[PDB]
Amino acid sequence: TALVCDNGSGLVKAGFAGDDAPRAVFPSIVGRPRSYVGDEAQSKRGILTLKYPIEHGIITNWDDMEKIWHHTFYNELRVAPEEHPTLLTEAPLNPKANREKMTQIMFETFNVPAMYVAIQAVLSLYASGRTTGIVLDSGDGVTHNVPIYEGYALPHAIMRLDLAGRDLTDYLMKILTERGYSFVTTAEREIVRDIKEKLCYVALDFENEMATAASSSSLEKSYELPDGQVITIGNERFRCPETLFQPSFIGMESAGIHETTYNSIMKCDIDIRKDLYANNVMSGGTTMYPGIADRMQKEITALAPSTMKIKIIAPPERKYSVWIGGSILASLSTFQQMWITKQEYDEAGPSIVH
Ligand SMILES: CN(C)C1=CCC2=C(c3ccc(N4C(=O)C=CC4=O)cc3C(=O)O)c3ccc(N(C)C)cc3OC2=C1
Ligand SMILES: Nc1ncnc2c1ncn2[C@@H]1O[C@H](COP(=O)(O)OP(=O)(O)NP(=O)(O)O)[C@@H](O)[C@H]1O
Ligand SMILES: [Ca+2]
Ligand SMILES: [Ca+2]
Ligand SMILES: [Ca+2]
Ligand SMILES: [Ca+2]
Repeated sequence: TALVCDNGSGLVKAGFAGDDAPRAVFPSIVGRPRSYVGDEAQSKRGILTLKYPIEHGIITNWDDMEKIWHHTFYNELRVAPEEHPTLLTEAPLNPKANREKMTQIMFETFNVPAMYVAIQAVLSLYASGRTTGIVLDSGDGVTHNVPIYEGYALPHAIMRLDLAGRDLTDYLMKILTERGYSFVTTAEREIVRDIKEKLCYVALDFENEMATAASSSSLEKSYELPDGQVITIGNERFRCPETLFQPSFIGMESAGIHETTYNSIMKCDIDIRKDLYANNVMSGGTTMYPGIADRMQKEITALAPSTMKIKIIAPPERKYSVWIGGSILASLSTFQQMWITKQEYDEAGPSIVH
C-alpha cells in the first residue's frame, strides 16, 4: 500500500493511498533543546527552541524536515517506510534542488522502495476531478493562485500572498480585545482558532454586512469558553476572513485574493483564460469559510469581461484536497511505472526526480 505525505507550513497530513482522508495530522514543528516533534514540541516551549522547517510551503531546514518525516513514519503512522512506495507533495515554484534533496533523503535515509513528487495545487485540482483550471490554495502560512493547463502548472502566472490561517488567527485574537475579551496565551490562542473555524464567515458584501451588524443583532453568535464563561461575537465573524480580500487589515500592502486570481489569469494565454474562469478551484484549510465561494464569484465577475462564464468550485473536503489528490494518484497501480524506483535512482541519481 502506497503512502501519501503532504507537508504544509503549519500541518503535516499523512496516510495511506486509498483512504478518503489523512489518518495523521499534526503540527509541522520541531523542538530543539536550548529533539521533539509536533504537539510534543509545542508543549515544551521555553525549554526548547521551536522551528518551523517549512516556510511559505518551502522546506528551509533539512535536518528538521528529516525529523518530521521520521515522526510521520515511526510515531504517527507507525509504518515501515522501506515497505511502502511514498508520494510527497511540494509547493508551487519549488526549486529543483529541493526536489532532489527530498528524493535523496527518502531513498538514503528512509530507504523507501519507490517515490513520487507532485505539485500540491495540481493534486487539489485532481481532487476536484479536472486537469485544467486555476487553484486558490490557502493554508496556514501562505496563499497561492496557481493556473494549471492539462496537468501543467504555469510558473510565470503563479501568484503568492504571504498571508494565511496563522495570520487570521492572530488577527481575530487582536480584534476580540475590542469587546474587552483578552486572549493572549498559547492556550488562549487555541480557543481563538476554534472560534475562527466555527463562527467566522466571508461576507458577500463587507460594507453592507457591517451595516447589518450595526443595525441589528441578527449576526451575533455566542461561544462558551473553557472556564464556563460565554462571549458574544458580531462583526468579528466576518472581519477576520475579510483580510483575505483586504490585506491592509493586518498591515499588508498586497492585493486581495480576488485581485491575485484575476492577475494570475491575465498572465495566461488569452486562449485558455475561458477555461480558467470556468474552473476556479478552492483548496486549503483557509478556504473553508462559509461564503467564500460566493464572494469570489462576485469579485471575479466584477473584474472579468461581461460575457465570461465564471464558476467557483469549493469541494466540501477541500481542507484536505491536496492530500486527497495524492491519495487518488498514488492508488492508480496501473500506472505503477510512474513511480521512481530505488533501482532507477541508483543508475540515474537524484536528477531522475525531475
Ligand atoms: C501511481 N503514481 C505514482 C502515478 C504517478 C503519475 C500519474 C500520472 C502522470 C503521467 C505523466 C505525467 N507527466 C507529466 O506531467 C510530464 C511528464 C510526464 O510523464 C504526470 C502524471 C501526473 O502526475 O498526474 C497519470 C496521468 C493520467 C492518468 N489517467 C488515468 C488518465 C493516470 C495517471 O496516474 C499516475 C499515477
Ligand atoms: N473550518 C475552518 N475554517 C477556517 N480555517 C480553517 C478551518 N479548518 C482549518 N483551518 C485553517 O487552515 C490552516 C490549515 O490548513 P492547511 O491547508 O493544512 O495548511 P498547511 O498545509 O499546513 N500550510 P500552507 O503551507 O500555508 O499551505 C490553519 O491556519 C487552520 O486554522
Ligand atoms: Ca498546503
Ligand atoms: Ca505594512
Ligand atoms: Ca494564443
Ligand atoms: Ca519508473
